[PDB]
Amino acid sequence: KKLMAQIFFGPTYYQRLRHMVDDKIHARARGPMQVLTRQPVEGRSRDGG
Amino acid sequence: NEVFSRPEWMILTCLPVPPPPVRPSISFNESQRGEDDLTFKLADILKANISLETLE
DNA sequence: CGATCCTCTCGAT
RNA sequence: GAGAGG
Repeated sequence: KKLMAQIFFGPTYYQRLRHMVDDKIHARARGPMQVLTRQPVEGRSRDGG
Repeated sequence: NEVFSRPEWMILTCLPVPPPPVRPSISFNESQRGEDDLTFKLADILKANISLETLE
């Protein structure tokens, strides 16, 4: 069925930026602890909290 | 406070030596040391204290 | 003696 | 330390 509204449609130059979910997802349920503070480590790369 | 704080206690006669969990080691390469600044400074104060003990 | 938060990556000592 | 993200 036809849409009641007519849509503005045509080509537009789009850019694929870096920043992709899969490079950002992070989860921690216990893991490596810092030596001094005995607190979770920092950063996704180190399985941080 | 007669019990907890006296002004004679604001001057240091005996300095408390912190344990290793306060100033820990461990590096990136297991061939060299890797000490804490606090440890290096305490070694520095000792060098200064033995020097004073010698001279006296 | 203060000077947003949190998050990432990088290189170099 | 710099470069960045909201």
